[PDB]
Amino acid sequence: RHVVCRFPLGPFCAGVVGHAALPATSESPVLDAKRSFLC
Amino acid sequence: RHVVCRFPLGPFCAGVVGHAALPATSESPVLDAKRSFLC
Amino acid sequence: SKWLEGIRKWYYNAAGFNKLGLMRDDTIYEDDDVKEAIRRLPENLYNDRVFRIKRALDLTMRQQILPKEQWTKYEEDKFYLEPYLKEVIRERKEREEWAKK
Amino acid sequence: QDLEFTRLPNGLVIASLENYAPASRIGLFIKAGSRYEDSNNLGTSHLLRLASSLTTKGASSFKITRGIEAVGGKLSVTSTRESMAYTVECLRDDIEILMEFLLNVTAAPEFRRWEVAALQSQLRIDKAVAFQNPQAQVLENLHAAAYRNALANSLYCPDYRIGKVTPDQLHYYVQNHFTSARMALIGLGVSHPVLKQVAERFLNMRGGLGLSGAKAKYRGGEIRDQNGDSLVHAALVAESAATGSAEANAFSVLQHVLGAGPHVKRGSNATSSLYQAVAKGVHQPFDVSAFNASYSDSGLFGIYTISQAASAGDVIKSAYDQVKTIAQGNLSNTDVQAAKNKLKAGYLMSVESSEGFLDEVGSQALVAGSYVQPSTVLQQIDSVADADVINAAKKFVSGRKSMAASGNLGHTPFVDEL
Amino acid sequence: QDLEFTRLPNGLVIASLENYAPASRIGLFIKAGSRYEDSNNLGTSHLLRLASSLTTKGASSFKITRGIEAVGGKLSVTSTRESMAYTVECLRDDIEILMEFLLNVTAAPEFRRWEVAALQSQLRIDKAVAFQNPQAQVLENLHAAAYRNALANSLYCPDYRIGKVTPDQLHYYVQNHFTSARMALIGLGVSHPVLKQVAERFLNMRGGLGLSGAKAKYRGGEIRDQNGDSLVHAALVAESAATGSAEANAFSVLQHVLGAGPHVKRGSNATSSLYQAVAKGVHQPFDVSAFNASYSDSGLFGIYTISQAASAGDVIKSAYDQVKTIAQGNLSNTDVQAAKNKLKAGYLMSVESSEGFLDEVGSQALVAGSYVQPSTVLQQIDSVADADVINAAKKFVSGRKSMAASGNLGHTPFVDEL
Repeated sequence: RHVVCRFPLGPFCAGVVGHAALPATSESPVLDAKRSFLC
Repeated sequence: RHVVCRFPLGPFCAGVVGHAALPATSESPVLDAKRSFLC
Repeated sequence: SKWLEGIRKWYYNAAGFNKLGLMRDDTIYEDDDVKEAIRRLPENLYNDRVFRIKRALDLTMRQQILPKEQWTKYEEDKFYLEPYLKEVIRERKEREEWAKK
Repeated sequence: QDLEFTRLPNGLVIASLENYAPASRIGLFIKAGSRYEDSNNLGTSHLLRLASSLTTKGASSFKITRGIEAVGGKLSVTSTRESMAYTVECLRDDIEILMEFLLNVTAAPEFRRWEVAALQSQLRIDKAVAFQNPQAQVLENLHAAAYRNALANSLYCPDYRIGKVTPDQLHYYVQNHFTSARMALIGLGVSHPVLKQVAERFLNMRGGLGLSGAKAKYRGGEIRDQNGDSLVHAALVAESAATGSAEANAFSVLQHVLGAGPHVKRGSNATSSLYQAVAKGVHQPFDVSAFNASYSDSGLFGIYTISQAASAGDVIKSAYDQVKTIAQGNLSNTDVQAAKNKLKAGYLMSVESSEGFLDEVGSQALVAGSYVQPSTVLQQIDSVADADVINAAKKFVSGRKSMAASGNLGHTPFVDEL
Repeated sequence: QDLEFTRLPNGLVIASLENYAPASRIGLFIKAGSRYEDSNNLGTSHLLRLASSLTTKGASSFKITRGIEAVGGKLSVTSTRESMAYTVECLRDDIEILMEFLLNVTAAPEFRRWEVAALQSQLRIDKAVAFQNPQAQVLENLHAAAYRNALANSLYCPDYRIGKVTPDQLHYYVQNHFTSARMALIGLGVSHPVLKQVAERFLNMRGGLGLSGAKAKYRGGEIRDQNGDSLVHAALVAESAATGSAEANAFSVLQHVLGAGPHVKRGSNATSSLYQAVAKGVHQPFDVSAFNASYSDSGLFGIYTISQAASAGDVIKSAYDQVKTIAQGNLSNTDVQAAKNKLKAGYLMSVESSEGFLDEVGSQALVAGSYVQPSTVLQQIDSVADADVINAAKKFVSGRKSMAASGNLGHTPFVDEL
């Protein structure tokens, strides 16, 4: 593989919804998954 | 001599005008003394 | 003395803003000084005043009165707005006195 | 069938898979992004990504929008740091229509002053929406700190450049980066000859091998953001290997050894070495994973930790200590095998979806110029030895550190203190 | 006559000079400032500086403003990173009134919630006005990069803290830092007994050294702004010395060797070694000078340059090389003598104005214990030798360097490249 999609978290960090135009950006694995367990 | 005014240029780097209330700040000796002359 | 307290309590009962759950300072006419005093209230007191006034307006819309045990008791009526109003009035008096001379 | 991969004489790479799915999905991947911006055109890629529905030579903005929405199709632009992928997905019958629109968006853009000026505010709106979550800001600071150029550029336009991206800059960017040899046209549910014909019709005017950016120079700096948030997000990384190399596979296996992400909803992440190492001394809400960015010329590997403001230093030091212990050789073969299983499963799940498969094929075509079957990827994954993972951990521990932090800080260490 | 000095039992310093001038000026120098803020209350000193005219237990805001304006007096607050000075100026016949206001403002504030909430936006207004010139932001970033704990704190409230500075934080800051031992009451045009009586009347309360500030730690990082301006402002400093010590005098003489001030208007800065060194290489309009900051804990000496974006790096290099030239022992004795003459003349002209003399006396009383006559200061400057200046240059060259730049930054070097 040669994509920045290394782990399910991180890539597609900030992808906005849309139709007929919906830009998205992809950074690298940035955690925050399982963070919501506790406030 | 113990002020931050070690060199006269630089200190009083930013200070607002006023009457009956006029705050001022003093950074340290800096440049932009001869900046106006050149351009 | 106790005679004055008795007549004051009787008048408080007669002026039935306690029947609507309001407090004395919720019924004051909102002139400039009262508006400024309200603007200086802490957020919790302002919210409590807003809810009490809204509830009283709803009751008067329905032409009804709060249950007897929910009326504001005279002894527990707190003059929350009085200090702020006094301060605002003192400031206005000071400005006017300066303007005189 | 299988993937029909082909390289055109001009350098354009077209690949097509006929899975007979009712939906058809076509992507055009271009080797253009923030990496290929200089100090004078910062933010151009952002506006270009936001400008996929502006008027073009073939169709107008109204025509593009109404035509795409009439058949129910969707046109999206995904811009990573060193690539930009346009993609139109719709039903199998209507795909041809969208294809034209797609190649009008990229091959023949027409940036009109009024349209670009109207679009300018969309940059601010999109950046605010993206930065609603702190991870984006922390990552932008991390890439700015780690590299001196190229990869240092952020995915989003700088604030001072919001209203200053001229149409001429967009035209220059498109002309110097949207070239045939930097492009790849991948299709799912599309016959190969049709894709070749459309590529010949549109993606032939611009000669290949456009303007090439410089190699990213590692900086190893630090960027600490004081924003007073209760939770501190910290990213401490060091230069790893570039993508496509064996050491990159070693770094990915190391990331899955430390723990990339949870596999059980509301789970304790027991197999995550970093999580357990931090938990032993931190009893507050926390989260720690291994950050792994792989790029064409370089890469970053490190630890990303979300922690309490007063406990950030403890969490960061615990995660760093765990990585150091792994570097010293405290790595069991069973743990390596489990991490390899996690890596293989994650890769297969990623390519399982249509979007995942499309982006994977596009990245392979844009980086290696050829497609690799998932079996070969798995074989490369299992070829990693424990020694290789230990060496990758050593390289992280004994390498120049770049860190980006965002939160109340105060108790967050500095790169030297680590 | 002669300046009269006194140390009250509680620790309060009182200095009074009777020059029989028509206008009396009284200052209260408190050892507060940005360096005494922590991560949780950043910007508190900024709001305190802006809140001199708010209501106090003795006089109301309206009363303070109207009373001060009626006699034409002025109330001003000047805050550095280690000192806050409240100064009242008016005709000598009506000084007592102002004193009361002054001694109310610093001794019995109220920080009423509504007044502070109204004042919040003034923080942003003042910050924008100050940052309208790049030097302020560049020096703020330079202090943020060079130091890490105390002096890194900026003179201006952080953006996220604009509406968050609560009255409780102001009260705590005043009660913990506006203490008798941390204060000094200076007065020009006033008699010592009256100053002593007013100090006893008001400054009797809040005794003790107050909350102790943390020792400043040197970070040696770098911050790059990238605001897109044509002109790049770049500061490159290193930990120099603490104020008062002989190293401070050596660094001052070194700064005047390199050339700080412009002197002759529209001049070629012939005596300025840095300016002529850069000039022979760069022909575009640059202007450079030497930065010298002295604080109690530590200090920063370096080079501050302005340059065109394209040639900026070259400028810095040239400037840096010049200091290296001084560090290698290439320092003529006539250059040292000329620098000493310039330093002595500049110091003497600084205390020429009542503002300058009052600030000098207040700083001496706050940092040191007593007041030193100008003749002794000139003797200290004279005692500096050429070897000491060369050693200061060597210390700057060898020491780890902190940099802060603001501009296009396309060609501005990093710290490592220097």
